Amino acid sequence: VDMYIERAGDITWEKDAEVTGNSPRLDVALDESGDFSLVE
Amino acid sequence: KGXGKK
Amino acid sequence: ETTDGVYRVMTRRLLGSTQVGVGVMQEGVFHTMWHVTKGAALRSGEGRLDPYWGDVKQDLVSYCGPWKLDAAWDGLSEVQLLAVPPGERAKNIQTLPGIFKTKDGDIGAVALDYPAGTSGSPILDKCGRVIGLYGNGVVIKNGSYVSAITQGKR
Repeated sequence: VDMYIERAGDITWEKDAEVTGNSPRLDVALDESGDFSLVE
Repeated sequence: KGXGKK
Repeated sequence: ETTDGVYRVMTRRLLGSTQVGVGVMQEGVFHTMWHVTKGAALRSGEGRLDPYWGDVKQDLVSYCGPWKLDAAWDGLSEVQLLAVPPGERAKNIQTLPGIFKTKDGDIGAVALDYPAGTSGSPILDKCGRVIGLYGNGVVIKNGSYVSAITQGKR
């Protein structure tokens, strides 16, 4: 009832895409609730 | 992440 | 409508029309993250999509059929987040994933920050394949956001 979906695009790789973000390597734990946390 | 992780 | 592609997940219960997340339609199945829908049925026009599979710990859910997305990051190449932010056109962002190292193995992660309602946006490889969904992550000593590349099992 409550939620509905609306199409927003094709799923395609874009040649000229903006490139950004870094590439951190992180020790994490995943708990039973599906939450990631940073490990000491 | 808006505050959060989600 | 059931055409393959990326979709906004909207609700009219709160103020106005609000985007709570995003998902992928492929092979007749709709894929999003669990925390977007909490497993609720979804409307697609005058049709209905009922949940078929989900798992809170993976933070994933599929509608109308089993999870269909099985591509995986190759561990080496740049990827593209097809971000669909609330109220904004879909935009491709290319990035080199980092890595979440866990007790049960390593998963790709993308260090890109978007509004919460962007949850479920697909992450793609250079072949256009969905290698996972954006929006289950952590916040680092910086205060910045890093999302796992969350992929299911087919």
